[PDB]
Order: sequence, then structure tokens, then C-alpha cells
Amino acid sequence: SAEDKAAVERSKMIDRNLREDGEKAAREVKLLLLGADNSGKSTIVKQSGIFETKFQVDKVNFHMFDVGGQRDERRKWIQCFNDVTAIIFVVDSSDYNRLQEALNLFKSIWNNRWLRTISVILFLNKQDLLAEKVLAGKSKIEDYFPEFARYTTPEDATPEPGEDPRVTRAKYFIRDEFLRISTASGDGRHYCYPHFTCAVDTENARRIFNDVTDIIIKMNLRDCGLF
Amino acid sequence: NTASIAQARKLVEQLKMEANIDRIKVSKAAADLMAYCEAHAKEDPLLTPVPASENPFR
Amino acid sequence: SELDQLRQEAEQLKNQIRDARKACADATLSQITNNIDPVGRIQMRTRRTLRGHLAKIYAMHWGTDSRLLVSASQDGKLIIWDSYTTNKVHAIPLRSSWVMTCAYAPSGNYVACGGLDNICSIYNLKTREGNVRVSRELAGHTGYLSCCRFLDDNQIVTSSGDTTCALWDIETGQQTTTFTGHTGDVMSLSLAPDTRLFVSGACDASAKLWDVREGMCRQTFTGHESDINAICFFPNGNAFATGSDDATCRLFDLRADQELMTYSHDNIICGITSVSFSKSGRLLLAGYDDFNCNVWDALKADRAGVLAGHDNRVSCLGVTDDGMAVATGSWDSFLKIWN
Amino acid sequence: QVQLQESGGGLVQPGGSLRLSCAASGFTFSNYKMNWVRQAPGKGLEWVSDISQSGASISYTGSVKGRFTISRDNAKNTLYLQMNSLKPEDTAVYYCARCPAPFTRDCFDVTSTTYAYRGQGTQVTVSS
Amino acid sequence: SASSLALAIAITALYSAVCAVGLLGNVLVMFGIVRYTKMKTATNIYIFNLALADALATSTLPFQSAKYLMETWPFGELLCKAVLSIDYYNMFTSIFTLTMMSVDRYIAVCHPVKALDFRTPAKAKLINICIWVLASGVGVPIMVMAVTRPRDGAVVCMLQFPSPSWYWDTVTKICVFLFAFVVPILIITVCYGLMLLRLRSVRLLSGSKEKDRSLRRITRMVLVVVGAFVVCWAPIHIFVIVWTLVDIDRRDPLVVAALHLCIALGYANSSLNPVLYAFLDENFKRCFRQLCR
Amino acid sequence: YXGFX
Ligand SMILES: CCOC(=O)CCN1C2=C(C(=O)CC(C)(C)C2)[C@@H](c2ccc(OCc3ccccc3C3CC3)cc2)n2nnnc21
Repeated sequence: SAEDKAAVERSKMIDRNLREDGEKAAREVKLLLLGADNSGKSTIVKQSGIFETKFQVDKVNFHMFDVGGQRDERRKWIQCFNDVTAIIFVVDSSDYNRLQEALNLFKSIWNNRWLRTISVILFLNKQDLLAEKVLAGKSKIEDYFPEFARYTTPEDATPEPGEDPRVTRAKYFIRDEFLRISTASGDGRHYCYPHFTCAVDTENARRIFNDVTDIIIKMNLRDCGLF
Repeated sequence: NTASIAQARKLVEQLKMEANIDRIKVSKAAADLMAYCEAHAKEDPLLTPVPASENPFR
Repeated sequence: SELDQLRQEAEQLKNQIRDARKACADATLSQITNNIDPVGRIQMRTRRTLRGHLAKIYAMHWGTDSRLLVSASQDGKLIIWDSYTTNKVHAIPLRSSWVMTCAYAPSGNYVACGGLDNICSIYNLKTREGNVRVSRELAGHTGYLSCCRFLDDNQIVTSSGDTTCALWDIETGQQTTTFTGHTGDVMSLSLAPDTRLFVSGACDASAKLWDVREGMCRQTFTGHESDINAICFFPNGNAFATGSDDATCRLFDLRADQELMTYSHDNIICGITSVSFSKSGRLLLAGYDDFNCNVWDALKADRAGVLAGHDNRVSCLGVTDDGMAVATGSWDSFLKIWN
Repeated sequence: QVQLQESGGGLVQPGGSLRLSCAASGFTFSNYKMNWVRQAPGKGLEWVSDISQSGASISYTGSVKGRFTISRDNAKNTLYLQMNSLKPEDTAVYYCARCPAPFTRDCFDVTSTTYAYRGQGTQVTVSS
Repeated sequence: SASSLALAIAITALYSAVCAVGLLGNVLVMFGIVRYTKMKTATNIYIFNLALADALATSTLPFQSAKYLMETWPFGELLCKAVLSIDYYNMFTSIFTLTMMSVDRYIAVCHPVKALDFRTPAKAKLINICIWVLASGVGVPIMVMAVTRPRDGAVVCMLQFPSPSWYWDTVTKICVFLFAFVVPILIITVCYGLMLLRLRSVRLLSGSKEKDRSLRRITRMVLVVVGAFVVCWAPIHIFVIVWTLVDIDRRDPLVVAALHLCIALGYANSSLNPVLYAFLDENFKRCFRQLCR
Repeated sequence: YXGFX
């Protein structure tokens, strides 16, 4: 029983190291970075195989995982991110032709049974490109989304200073296209946090921190039995 | 295209290889599986529960 | 012209194969096994609960000594467990935490893992210094490592999300053989007992039997409706079982080249993540998404029992070589040993 | 074997009508949400429409809304796309894509390049 | 007297009703946790410890009702020390577990990232051990000091304070007041007020209406818990303050009835904590729905 | 509490 005692002591040492690593791991926020090629997902925070981005906001450490090196079929490997705090869904909001593809991807992520408890931080990227596309007038959203013709800007919308009303209607229409899917199912378990961003925005890390703070508050509330 | 034609051609060769195999009857194969199942039934602790003395996880 | 002709030839060949399979389908396994007595109600109980994984367990593999098992969890840890005493023998920190598969070498000297890093990392458990280090990293797959199994200490075959399987030489780190033909993500592989063949289940709803040395697909087994997440050889090596997302398990015979049995129930609508046979193959244990494992009477297609002890998705399932126990790893970060 | 065989495509005048049918075999048709996807010349695979397992939840891409009608005959295991008021931008190979798993609201990967539960497609050409 | 007998059986019925409700509710909560919930979260370990403290606190109610009914302590000095000790100790552990659940919810909402490290089941077990060991710092003097002295022909279970007895009696009552009502209600009120102030920004449910309804439900839970603590523990503490500082008759049937009503309210806090922490707990309700369907 | 004074 001497080698048995040595095995038990080695197992307890291993348990101690695992407990220390898990305490270290639990302080790190795991984020899944998703988006199309044109979405500009790589420059959101601006800091082979799966690519990991590490950034820190207000002493909270975030691990954003950009899953490169995989095929376009994602229904199996996306199940690995069942336990991430949030999915960062980056959308090229100016690419009208691929907005429906992004909406379908968001719908699949939102309604997947292994992803229906994960809140989505929605980054409607390339807002400057969307603004110049709307002001140009060459490309019409109604050619890709006929319900935009019957769409009105919400009263809760907060346009930026010096923003054209058509640009505001366009950006909030794309936001509401994603939020209709978000509110159509999974009410309570997970939430969609939309953000209008350009490529030069430097507050996306703070936006991720605030949204993740909201997500962790709701998860802790579910843990406490208050929600 | 060219990749699609090559892929279909390789699929055609694979189907030709699979269509030229000697397939035994399902009755004979099922008899072989049944014979294996009842020839190893007693050495299967999950099928026949082992006593706790010989059970390592008792 | 050429493409249409090749497609028509492929359709005629598929009709020929289907007609041949119907020709050898003289009887069904239900008729052949109708007279043998049912196994009854198999009531396995949790003997050991392997605790220590702090994230969801994606895979587990028993060692051939039937005592040691390695479990892969996405906390970035490979834990080698002494299942008899629940002692952790090794805790290997992984370079990539997104591990989707693990393998225990038959010698027991090595373990392998892999996942979204697209690399099969071989870890030596018998180093001179007594610490586990990366003995070899097997890069070359362009997709996630979904399954890996050692043939020996020098050869390991890996299935990947790049729709291909690959035989690796661990000493040189080179693909000795590439197994192509699957049109979906290859989710699992099962080695034959003689290790001359292996079956692979993919996301194309088809299972393919491959010749390890010849390198080509001997047989393709269709019949599943959805992605095959799990594959397991019958212990004689002349048949195998498949677990798929269509809520069915299917038993295919190599020599008969067709499905022999379907293991499904109307109240089961969740996919199968893992399948394993008992030592005689009479019980087909299948891990499911409804947080449970169903023990199937392989010869009668009846659910013989339920391993209902997990709070999350049962991701992996393993039966010992001597057949004494089943280890069920799940997404609730626990492995349970049953018999 | 999961088989999807699409038919009904062909050359049609602009503003014309076409009914695309897909014969589905090898799976329980009523258990799966069904999809129509497009492969325009020089473009990627684009999702067109989907219909639920029962046939109640129906959605279209905006470019075909009001012009395309998806329907399914679960008894006959057939998916239909009634394509009225066809435009030259509708010229594409139309594929019927099954959702990968049954009883799921999510439908992943149907527009992927080498998606398995998708037919060989039927060519639809809308030109004068 | 006939009216004295009527008041006595009314007070005994009130004590029996509070004891029955508290014991039944706490054993349901403890049995449900042990068989169905299995203590896999910090909140469930806190609810179990609160239920245990409340089930032990209400277990002294038959002894106190019997003491009132016979106008004497018939149980001897060892059961006197056991009852009066379980009473003080489990009032302290129940109130401290209540306070720590308020602190746990405050950490959960107002320090959410630090709550991932701090609100672990192992840390909850450690904190509950500190709660049940810290209350031994008063419960073991309550054991040492509890005595049975004959008074006016009858035995009374009392505390033998060191000389001067009245000074250490007023000191013990003022420290039980401060560390069982004042400091706990300040911590509970501050923690739940900061938690509700932080929850007025938290996007709880998609859609404004349902979001305000979830926030209103949480706010109503907080108000019911805080008000239940105040109206259940304030009357006995105010009555003890009035009994010590004001020269009341001390034998008036109305005064004795008010005293036992305040005592019954203090145990009604223990009887109501099962409802407030399991019937209102969302995980418990989800478990109830899942097992009843 | 309060039962023993
Ligand atoms: C982990 C926490 O650490 C500890 O040490 C907890 C110990 N502990 C407990 C208390 C509880 O109420 C719950 C508990 C039983 C689980 C532990 C409480 C207590 C009250 C009365 C008792 O009467 C016994 C007694 C005494 C004198 C004469 C006779 C008798 C016998 C005839 C009845 C005993 C204990 N108490 N007070 N101080 N420490 C405790």
C-alpha cells in the first residue's frame, strides 16, 4: 500500500494543480469570433488552425477565438463553443448581397440546441461603408429586402450626430433584421447585443466588456434563482 | 469545370470498385453475428453481471 | 456531356449496388434472431464518478489494460485516470484547449489528442524525466481532428473535418496514407480488431470501410439519414455499428454490405454522439443528446437499459477490452464507470 | 442513401414561370426543414427559401419574396419551388438542400460548397 | 382563569402552527435539495444551510410552548442548555445565512466577473462553515451559561450571567440586537439595494415590457424578503428593548400575548424562508416543472 | 428567540 499511497498523493497533487488552473481558467472569458470573410472580424478589437485573440478590459481577461483553418461546414465544430460566454458575430453591414447569408448564419447559431444558451454580441461592422453606400444611392436595400420599403426608424433609435436619416434607417433596419430572429426564439436564456461599428472604432473592447458583464450578470442571476 | 469532372470520375471508379464485390447473404452474416454473440455471451460481464469479488469496480 | 454521362453511370452503378444488396437481403436479422431469448432489463450502475475535469468532456478512450483511461475535456487537459481507484495518473496541459478526440495507445506508453488545432499531438507517458511532454505533433490535416486511434506506438490513424482520414507515422510525422472519399466531415473512426481495416463515419450520412494498407475505400455503407457522429466495430470485425444525428443507431455488416438492424424509438429524437459494443457485441451502448445512454439489444433492436446519470450531453462512450465496464464521459464534466 | 433529385428547370423567358420539383428519398422527408439554394454563375451558393417540417414556417430570401413559392408534399416526399415572375438574375443552378439534422430549427451548412444533403441541382436559365 | 386558559391555548396553537409550517417547509426544502438538486451551486448550499438552521430553530418551539403551558421548565438543565443553545445558535446561523445570501446575490450582480471566482460551491461550503463556526462563539457561552433556577415555585430555564447579572444581560441583549437585527438588516438592505440599482440597467428580457416584468419580479422578491425579515425580527427585538428599558407590568396577559406573538413572528421568519428561497427560486421552480412533466 | 427572556 506504499505505491498505492504514492499514487493517491500524485493524484491529489494533480487535483491541486487542476483546481489552480480551473480557478485561473474561470477568470478568463472565452469568446467565439464569427463572421464572413468581408465582415472585418479580425480588426474588431485590433489587438494555423484556430486563432486566439487575448485582450483585457478593466482587469477582465477575454479570449476571443477566431476559428480559421476549418471548412465552410460548421455544424460540428461550432458545438465546441457551447460553453463560451458569448459569440461575437461580426457582420459586413454594407454587403447587402451577403446580409441574408449572415442572417441565416445568425438564425442557425441562435436556434442551435448547443448554442441556444449563448448570448450573441452582434457587431454590425463597416458602418462607414454602409453610410457611403446609402448616400451613394446606387445599391438599394429594397432590391435585397423588400420589407425595408415599409420599414420606419424606431423611436428608441439613437442616431449619431451628423448622421443622415436614410443611413439611420438602413443601419437600424439591418439591426432589426437580426433582432427579429433574436426575439423570435430563446427568450430569457440568451440575448443579442447589437453594435454599429466601423473599422476605426477603438471602443469595441469596451462594448464586449459591457455586454459580457450583462451576460455574466444574467448567468449569475440564473445561478441565484432570481431569474 | 475540371475539378467537378475529376471528382465525379473518381466517384465512378469507387462505385465500380464497390459494385464488383462478393456480397454474402444477410442470413449467413446474421448467423455469424449470432454465433459470435452466443459464443462470447459468458465472457461478457455487461451482458452477464459478474460477482462483486471478481468485479474490479465493486 | 462528360459530367452528365459520368453522373448517369454513377446512378446506374448505385442502382446495381442497391439491387445486389436487395439480392443478398434474403432474410432480416429480426427473423434470424427471433428465437433467441431477450436479454431482459440491463441495469448498470455508476460505480466510479471520475471528477476533476472542469469543462465539458469531448472524448475518452480506454487503455488496453482495461484499467487506465484517458479523457479529453475542453479545459485544456488530458487526464489519464486509474478507473479502479479514481486516481489521476497524468494531467497533460494541452496547447490548444479545443480538443475533440483522445486516444490511448495499446502499449499504454502514449496518448494522443486533437481538435480545432488540426493537429494530432502525441504525448509520451513514459518519459525518462517522469514528466509528460509533446512527443510529436502531427500537422497536415486542413480540418479539425475529430477522431484518432493508435494502431501501435508508431502508427496512428486520424479522422478529420477536412473530409479525409490519414494514417500517420509518429516517428517521421508524415502521412503514410490518406483516406479520401467522404464528402462530409469525418466524425469518428473505428479500428478493426486485426487493425487491417477501419470504418469511418462522416457527415455525409455514409460509413466507409477503408483498407489500411491499400489506402482506398473498400465499401461505403449508406442508410443513415443524417451525420454519423459515432462508429464502432462489432467485436468479430465482420460488422460495425454507427451512431448518427437522425436519432437512430444502425448495424452494418461488412460482408453483406448493407444495414442489418436499426436501433431507434419514436420517443428518441436526439442524435447519437457515441456508440460502443460490449465484449460479445450483444449489447450496443449508445450515448445520446438527451443526456442518457441507451443499452440496445444488438440482435433484437430493443432498448435493454438506460444509463441515466448525466446532467449534460453524453459526448463519449467506451467499453473496456475485457468487457468489465463502460466509461461514459459527458458534457457535465464527469466520467462515470458503469457495469 | 440520402438522395435529392431536382427537376423542372430549363430555359424560360424573363417574367416567365417555372415549377421546380425535388424528389427526396433515403430519409423521412417530414422530419426535416427543407431548403432551396442558388448557384449563380460566378457567385457563391445563396440560400433562396426554406419551409418547416410541418410546412407552417416559410421564409424566403428578399430577392425572391412575392415571386417564389416553396411548398412540400410530405406524403409524396417532394419539395416544390413555384418560381413566378422570373428575372435574368434568377438564372442559376437551383439545389434542394435538406437541413442536416431532423427536428431542428437551425439549418447549418446548406450553402456550403461540399454540402452532402444537397442534390445535384437543376439548371434554371432565364433569358430571352 | 377562563380567559387566561383561552389565551394560553391560542398562543400554544400559534406556536404549534408556526412550528408545523416551519418544520414541514424546511424538511421539504432539505429533502428536495438532497434528492433532486444535489447542491451543485453556491445558492443551493446556502438554501440548504438556511433550511437546516430554520428546521433546528423551529425545533425548540414545542419546548417553549410546553414551558409556557406548564408555566415551568419540566425538561431539566441539560435539555435547558440544549434548547436555549439551539435557539440562540440557530437564530444566528439562520440570520447569517440570510445575510450571506443577500451578499451572494450582491456579488453575483454587482461584481459579476469576481462572482465567477467567489461564488463557487467550494467557497460557499467554506463560508457556511465560517457561519456555523462563528455562531458557536455565542452558542457555546449560551451552553455554558444556561441554568435552571427555581423561581416562585417553578423552574425557569435562564442564563446565569456573571456578576453583575443585569449588566451582562443588557449587554447580551444589545449585542444580539446589533448582530442579529441591525447589522444583518443593514447588510441585506445595502446589498439588495445596490443589486436592484445595478439591475435597472441589465437587459433581462428582450422587449421592454417583459424586461420590466422580470425586473419587477426580482424587485418584488427583494421587497418581500427584506420586509419579511423586518416585520418578523423587529417585533421581538423591539419587545426585548422595551422589556429591558421600560418598566412594564411583566405579568399582564396582553403583555405576555404580545411577547409570544413577537416570538412566534421571529420563528415565522424561519417558517417563511422556505417559501421565499425555494418557492420563489427559479431553479427550484424549473426542477418542479421538469419533475411534474 | 425571546422565549427565555
Ligand atoms: C461546522 C460548525 O462547527 C461546529 O462546531 C458546529 C457545532 N454546533 C452545532 C450546533 C447545531 O445546532 C447544529 C449541529 C448539531 C450540526 C452542530 C449547535 C448545538 C446546539 C446544542 C447542542 O446540544 C448538545 C447538548 C449540549 C449540552 C447539553 C446536552 C446536549 C445534548 C442533549 C442534547 C449541540 C450543538 N452548536 N452550538 N455551538 N456549536 C454548535
